[PDB]
Amino acid sequence: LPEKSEIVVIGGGIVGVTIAHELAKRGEEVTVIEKRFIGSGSTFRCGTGIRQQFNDEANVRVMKRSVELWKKYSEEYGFSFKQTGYLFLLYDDEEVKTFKRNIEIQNKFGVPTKLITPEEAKEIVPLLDISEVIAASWNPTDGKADPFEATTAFAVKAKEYGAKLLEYTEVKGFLIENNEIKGVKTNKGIIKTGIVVNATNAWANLINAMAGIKTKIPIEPYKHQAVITQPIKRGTINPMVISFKYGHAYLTQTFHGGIIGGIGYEIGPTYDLTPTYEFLREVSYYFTKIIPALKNLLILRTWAGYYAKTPDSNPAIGRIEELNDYYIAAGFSGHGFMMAPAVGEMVAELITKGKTKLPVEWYDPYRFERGELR
Amino acid sequence: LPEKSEIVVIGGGIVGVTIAHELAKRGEEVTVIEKRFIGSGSTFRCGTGIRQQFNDEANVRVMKRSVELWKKYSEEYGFSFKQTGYLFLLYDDEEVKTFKRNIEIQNKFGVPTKLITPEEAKEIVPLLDISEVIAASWNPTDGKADPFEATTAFAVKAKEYGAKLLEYTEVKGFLIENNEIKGVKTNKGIIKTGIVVNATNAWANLINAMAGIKTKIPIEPYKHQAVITQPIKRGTINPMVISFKYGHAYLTQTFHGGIIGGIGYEIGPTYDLTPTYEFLREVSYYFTKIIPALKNLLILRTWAGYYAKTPDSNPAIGRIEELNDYYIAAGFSGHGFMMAPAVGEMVAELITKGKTKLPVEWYDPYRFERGELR
Amino acid sequence: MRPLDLTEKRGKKVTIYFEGKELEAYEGEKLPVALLANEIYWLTTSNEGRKRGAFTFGPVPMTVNGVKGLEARRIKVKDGMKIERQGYYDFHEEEIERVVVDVAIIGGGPAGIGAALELQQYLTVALIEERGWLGGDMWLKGIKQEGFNKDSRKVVEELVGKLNENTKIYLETSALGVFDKGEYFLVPVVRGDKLIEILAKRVVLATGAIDSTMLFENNDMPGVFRRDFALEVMNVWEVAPGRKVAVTGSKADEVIQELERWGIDYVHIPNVKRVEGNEKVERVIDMNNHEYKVDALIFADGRRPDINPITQAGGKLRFRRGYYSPVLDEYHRIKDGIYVAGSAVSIKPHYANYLEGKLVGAYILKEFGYDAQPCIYEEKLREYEPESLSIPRIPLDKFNLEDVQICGCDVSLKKVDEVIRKGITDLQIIKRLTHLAMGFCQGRYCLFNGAVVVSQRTGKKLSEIDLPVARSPIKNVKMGILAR
Ligand SMILES: Cc1cc2nc3c(=O)[nH]c(=O)nc-3n(C[C@H](O)[C@H](O)[C@H](O)COP(=O)(O)OP(=O)(O)OC[C@H]3O[C@@H](n4cnc5c(N)ncnc54)[C@H](O)[C@@H]3O)c2cc1C
Ligand SMILES: Cc1cc2nc3c(=O)[nH]c(=O)nc-3n(C[C@H](O)[C@H](O)[C@H](O)COP(=O)(O)OP(=O)(O)OC[C@H]3O[C@@H](n4cnc5c(N)ncnc54)[C@H](O)[C@@H]3O)c2cc1C
Ligand SMILES: Cc1cc2nc3c(=O)[nH]c(=O)nc-3n(C[C@H](O)[C@H](O)C(O)COP(=O)(O)O)c2cc1C
Ligand SMILES: Nc1ncnc2c1ncn2[C@@H]1O[C@H](COP(=O)(O)OP(=O)(O)OP(=O)(O)O)[C@@H](O)[C@H]1O
Ligand SMILES: [Cl-]
Ligand SMILES: [Cl-]
Ligand SMILES: [Fe+3]
Repeated sequence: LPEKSEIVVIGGGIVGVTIAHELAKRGEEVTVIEKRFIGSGSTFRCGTGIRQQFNDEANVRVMKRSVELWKKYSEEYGFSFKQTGYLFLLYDDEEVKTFKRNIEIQNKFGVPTKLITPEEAKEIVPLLDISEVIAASWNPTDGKADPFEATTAFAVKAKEYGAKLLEYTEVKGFLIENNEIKGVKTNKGIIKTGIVVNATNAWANLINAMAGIKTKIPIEPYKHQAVITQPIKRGTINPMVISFKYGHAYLTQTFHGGIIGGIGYEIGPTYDLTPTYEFLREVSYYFTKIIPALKNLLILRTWAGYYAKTPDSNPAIGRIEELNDYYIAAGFSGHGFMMAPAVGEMVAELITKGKTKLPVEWYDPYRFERGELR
Repeated sequence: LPEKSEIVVIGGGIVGVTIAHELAKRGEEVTVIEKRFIGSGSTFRCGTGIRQQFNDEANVRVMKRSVELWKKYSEEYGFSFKQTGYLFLLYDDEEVKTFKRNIEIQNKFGVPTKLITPEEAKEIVPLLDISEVIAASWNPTDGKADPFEATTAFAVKAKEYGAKLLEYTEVKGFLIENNEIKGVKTNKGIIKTGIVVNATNAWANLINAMAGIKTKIPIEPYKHQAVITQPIKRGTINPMVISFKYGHAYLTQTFHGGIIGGIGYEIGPTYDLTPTYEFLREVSYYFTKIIPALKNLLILRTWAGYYAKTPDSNPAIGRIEELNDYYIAAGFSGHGFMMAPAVGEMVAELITKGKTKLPVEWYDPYRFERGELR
Repeated sequence: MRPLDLTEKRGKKVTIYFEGKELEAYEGEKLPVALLANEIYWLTTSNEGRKRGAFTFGPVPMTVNGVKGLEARRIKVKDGMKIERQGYYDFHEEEIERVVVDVAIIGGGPAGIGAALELQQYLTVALIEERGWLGGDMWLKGIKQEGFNKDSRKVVEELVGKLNENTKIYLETSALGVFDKGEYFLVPVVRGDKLIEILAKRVVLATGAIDSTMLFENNDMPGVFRRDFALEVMNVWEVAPGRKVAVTGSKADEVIQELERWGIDYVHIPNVKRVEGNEKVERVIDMNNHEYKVDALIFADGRRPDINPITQAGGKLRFRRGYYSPVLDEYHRIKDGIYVAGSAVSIKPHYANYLEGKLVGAYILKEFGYDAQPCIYEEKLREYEPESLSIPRIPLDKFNLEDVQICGCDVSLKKVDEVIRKGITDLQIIKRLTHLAMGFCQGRYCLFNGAVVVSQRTGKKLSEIDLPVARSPIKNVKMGILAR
């Protein structure tokens, strides 16, 4: 347990460690404070990322960048990130028009997504039932990675670069002098610091409360769920397949051979985990509509995790001005794993230069009180 | 405990007893089976009804009729039903256009609702904040009554007319021979009958399950909540005031002097009661926007109850054909108390003549599997 | 000196007006106490015309400067103040803080302080108390007390004296209940008119017992004092209940000892049938029709755990030793993470409740990984057998029932008796038919009595008559305070 640290990042999930990682390789001294183990929490319950098919400039630029960092660090640290694509199945003119429009904006900013044909979609993913799919949105540079593998990797490098990662260490309060942060109070003593980063997404409020932040930054934990099937021949389902029409289903195959996935089925603001029978039924219905072979496959286990939701499904990433050297990177609303490498870069630059290459202001912490939802 | 009965109504809430009541005064022999006491359940947790301002012909005709029965039975049995009106506050042209349209349909079928002026709305209910209300929908023949008082009244008359009302008596199964009902199995023996009525709204599924009904009749219990304030001068808030804009707030004053009400705030399919802090906060915000004086008023208690919701917020009232002499009157989705006198009449006529004066077919049990939502 | 002053007050003198009359009061005094000192008892009338004071069950709405419906007990006296009586239902017509803490202790008596003392060795606690002082019921006594062989109020000073900066004290603060968010508990709290949200890992209910209410004829009339109120005015403020005082109930000695200390003359009436008088009490009549002239009646018939915070916290109840108690696991827990300590658990000496608070604080300290020794408190506690309470046989046949009041609001014993006579035995229904336990106490001072009546008329045993549970805001809060 250190007793002084230039920067203290709270939370040691993909986001927390990825931020530390950038700060540390940039020469800065960072210690992360995680109340359980590195990568417990949502990162531990997470799907397999990673996507550039978003619907607005900022997110598309951030994810384009993010994917570059996934390629770089993936091979540079040896942790495995397969670019198998993302496949959005479309079923009507409503959807086609909308995606034609999404792809257009994706393209402008260097994400070369194509609108594709049913039979093309079925070449990729031969087991896809193609009978009512009319087009599909396809990008071959989206991919999947194991959130735990990737976090642990970034973790050991961050340490190598000199970051302190503190594991069974919970933040409980702050020593705030004037509007200066002076220390982060924990269950194992106080650490002196002037700069802190809140990366606890689902718990963000708690950390905000302890800090006395009076700005409304609504981030609620919601229960989302996933299923895993028995393992299957390698490369049977390579890309992440999305079906908005069939219940916001997403499914793909794991590196073990599993076929993992969930659906939209959200359960109101709660910290409760524990899977539900209703999810079990619904996921089975949706998946087997999208790929019929799944009918013959054993379900092994089901689990749950938090989406840390904001009103506009975008994170709050920025400096909080009224507390001196408080930052927030939280509320990733279900897609925070894929963003992490890029938000690491952004937060580092904020701390370090006062501004960022990427359009970080889209994720303005102040947008909500100002009434400006994205 | 009887051992034979021509008709068995399951459930002794407002709906159950009101049905028995019609059957019995019509000369038929009915026994109701209630697992707790007459009027426990939603009727016990219910607001104060009673409204004819609906948005479609059937509901408007049914409620017009229903209100006639409220007037008749109210004075005839001495249970008190004040016609203080219902007041829908409107705030924009969006809403005005929509209600102009609702009122029009209300009028056609003999419900003389008026679109009215802000200052008019404030004459009725002097404490109304009128500053952003642009019109209000007003009908002076809507009213309020105590659901417990009214149920107990109908109850003692139903007995007087010869109905058997069985109180700590739970239905657990059915003796079904061919497709003939033969008996209703209970925790206190079996009762022989050929005709049964399911009036257990929130529990309807359970009763349907026991009956082996294979038709999809989706009725889910949802947690809705209410508040009561300290008593206040009589006639301070007379009509039921509704504000869609401020969170589907409804509030009115009780006969005791209370000021009772709730808001839209619905909690996903559950049998859980127990009020929540979040409701406490929200109701306080909404009410005090609509009538500011409420700010100085003490909140005394908060409680919860079931809405028995269907996908189209209309009940399932009809004969189930594949079980011989099974009927359903359940899923009133928050406004089943006001309907009760009329559904009593309808169900009686179904049992008794095979068809009804009112448009009962709007509430077709089969609509959901057929895909026909209202 | 005002006529009912027990001391000459040396606070800043101030002047107020009651119904036009000019009265002298002192700064910091609460409205009903200033009026008592000046021999004024009748402060309000109920909606059905019953005169009432401030020292028994029921609210005291008063017009305090043209502002109608303020609560007398909550109002501090202020120079130039214009005070008037009003109807019961007369109302006036016209920045949330978040604090995160390890435990959140609700209730600031010996149990609460006990817990806080144990806990602040290592943890940060909120000590929440609505009362304005930090003793408990203990601060109402000033008689030497067993356990800490030392004067009641001197012990409180010593104990409060020992509180860290690890303990945030919240005086004049009402907790609205407890809400489990899994990862923490939310205890929303009201102080002044600010709402404060306390997020804590653990909670302890150190919530106390409340004085039982005796059923006799005009038990609600001005100049009847419940035990706690009589002790408060005498010991906290220094004002007599009256010049000559009747005392009744099975714990009458506690009161008599205070009366004797202060040299206030009194009679001991073991069995009260009726109190009479125009504005205030002036006679009490016993069960043998003997009259006594007096200015006040003080009743002390035993305290019973306040079960509201328990059941809203989601705890379950047990009937034993003449009263309802929390069902606890082997660690004084109502439910995972919520501890119960003090006279909320059972009736016993102050010192015992003090130990129980330490006990409860030690368990949570152990939960947190610190090396605590809850068992030394455990074994000290066993030295104290929890007290019983006799169950009252209300002589229903011998009373004029419409004069004996069961709850604060309307609600005579007659109304309740009537519905029972018509077959209704379920308190759920009784609650609704009569308005018993729907008034601004939430049944605190009447539910148990209602149960006793059912039990008495029915033959049905009390250990079988289950009690309507406490709901959302366990304490009255208005309503503006809860937006946005
Ligand atoms: C079923 C499911 C599937 C998902 N699939 C995807 C996906 O395919 N792609 C994608 O991009 N995202 C996905 N997500 C979301 C993704 O998991 C999150 O966006 C991501 O994990 C956010 O990372 P984080 O580090 O911000 O949060 P977390 O991983 O939760 O890290 C926060 C950490 O802070 C710690 N903490 C909390 N309080 C304290 C305290 N007081 N002191 C110290 N530490 C504290 C916690 O212990 C926790 O480890 C999925 C989520 C779920 C639930
Ligand atoms: C907060 C709140 C406010 C409301 N306000 C209004 C309002 O203002 N106006 C309005 O019209 N409606 C209102 N409602 C809805 C209204 O309460 C219901 O529509 C109405 O009570 C339905 O009556 P019921 O008899 O169908 O249901 P219930 O009153 O629930 O009756 C069903 C009965 O069946 C019994 N039962 C269940 N299972 C069995 C079994 N196996 N054997 C025997 N008996 C069984 C139950 O014990 C129950 O008593 C409100 C509801 C809530 C929750
Ligand atoms: C019409 C109506 C009026 C009510 N009035 C009051 C009231 O004046 N005071 C009160 O404390 N509760 C009141 N309640 C709430 C009752 O206590 C209610 O039956 C309830 O709380 C349900 O029981 P539970 O909270 O124990 O689940 C009222 C409820 C209804 C439906
Ligand atoms: N909701 C609440 N909010 C704030 N304070 C409360 C609340 N409910 C009860 N209390 C307070 O809890 C305290 C209980 O202390 P009390 O002295 O009665 O019991 P104790 O500490 O167990 O020991 P003893 O009963 O022997 O004095 C009272 O001061 C009471 O005002
Ligand atoms: Cl998330
Ligand atoms: Cl309903
Ligand atoms: Fe009461």
